[PDB]
Amino acid sequence: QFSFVGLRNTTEVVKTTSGDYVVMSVYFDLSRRMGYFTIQTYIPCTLIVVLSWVSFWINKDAVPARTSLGITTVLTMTTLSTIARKSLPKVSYVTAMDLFVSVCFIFVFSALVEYGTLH
Amino acid sequence: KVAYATAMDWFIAVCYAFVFSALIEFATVNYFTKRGYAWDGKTFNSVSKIDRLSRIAFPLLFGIFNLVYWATYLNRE
Ligand SMILES: CCCCCCCC/C=C/CCCCCCCC(=O)O[C@@H](COC(=O)CCCCCCCCCCCCCCC)COP(=O)([O-])OCC[N+](C)(C)C
Ligand SMILES: CCCCCCCC(=O)OC[C@H](COP(=O)(O)O[C@@H]1[C@H](O)[C@H](O)[C@@H](OP(=O)(O)O)[C@H](OP(=O)(O)O)[C@H]1O)OC(=O)CCCCCCC
Ligand SMILES: CCCCCCCCCCCC
Ligand SMILES: CCCCCCCCCCCC
Ligand SMILES: CCCCCCCCCCCC
Ligand SMILES: CCCCCCCC
Ligand SMILES: CCCCCCCC
Ligand SMILES: CCCCCCCC
Ligand SMILES: CCCCCCCC
Repeated sequence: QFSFVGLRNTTEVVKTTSGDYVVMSVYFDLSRRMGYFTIQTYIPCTLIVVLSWVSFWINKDAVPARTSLGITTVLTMTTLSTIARKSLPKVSYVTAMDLFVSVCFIFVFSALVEYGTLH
Repeated sequence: KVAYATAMDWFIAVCYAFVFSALIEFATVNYFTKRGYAWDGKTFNSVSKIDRLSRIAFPLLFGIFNLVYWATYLNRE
């Protein structure tokens, strides 16, 4: 996942209930790589959003076709968010990956809602 | 996890293009589909040249991809 950027050392005295102790800590700097997550998460998330757009080129008169594409497009977006969210631990704050999928959720939902008002 | 794409990914990726291109192909056919009704055993939509040609290009081109893909990787030292 990461790349070893570099290392850094320190030396400081931590105070505790049992006395003052000299502590030495080594800091390793690790920089994430998103290549896997793009193919794993973003690229499926990007491609599914495009499936919503082709709804527009499809004829409006094809009511089952548009809804079929719309409901299939949004529903699989839900699964992608969960499995993408599954990779993360249980932390109570929205992350950047969460932000991307949610915005992609808006597009697919809006695309379905676009046909709802279109009909 | 690995920061590179394996030979498995390229076949899955190219297969993704073929299946995705199939959707775009129908969308293009849908654009020129003038009439909503179908043939009855008045004018009826003739079978599009896109389909009549995609019936040949897509399998023929996909087959060529398999030859290149499998020959490349199977014979590697
Ligand atoms: C999947 C498992 C199930 C098997 C199913 C069993 C069936 C077996 C399949 C039999 C072939 C299917 C056609 C039978 C019907 C004849 C009519 C027809 O439609 O032919 C059409 C040609 O288009 C094709 O037939 C292309 C068929 C796919 C082969 C693509 C070539 C690459 C080979 C693939 C290998 C990878 C390549 C590797 C590289 C070497 C002509 O269209 P038409 O409307 O008839 O035209 C009107 C009359 N006319 C022709 C006089 C003008
Ligand atoms: C994957 C997408 C690739 C991009 C391809 C995108 C390129 C592209 O969009 O082509 C479609 C276009 C028209 O073909 P297409 O069959 O779809 O449309 C027909 C065309 O409009 C005729 O002119 C119409 O008759 P008319 O005169 O109006 O009366 C006919 O209506 P009808 O008579 O039945 O009532 C229509 O069906 O060109 C080609 O013919 C060969 C394309 C070869 C495509 C092969 C490429 C693989
Ligand atoms: C599966 C995700 C559903 C969409 C989440 C909507 C809540 C807002 C997220 C973005 C807040 C910045
Ligand atoms: C999920 C893996 C996808 C890999 C990248 C696919 C890119 C090609 C798709 C679009 C072709 C028209
Ligand atoms: C008919 C259009 C197919 C689109 C996907 C093709 C991409 C890979 C090229 C094949 C290499 C021989
Ligand atoms: C109230 C939810 C959206 C339903 C579609 C409304 C189109 C005007
Ligand atoms: C995703 C839309 C593909 C194009 C459909 C209309 C034909 C140019
Ligand atoms: C569709 C049949 C393909 C067989 C290729 C030969 C190797 C199994
Ligand atoms: C129909 C083409 C299949 C190719 C199989 C692999 C040959 C080395």
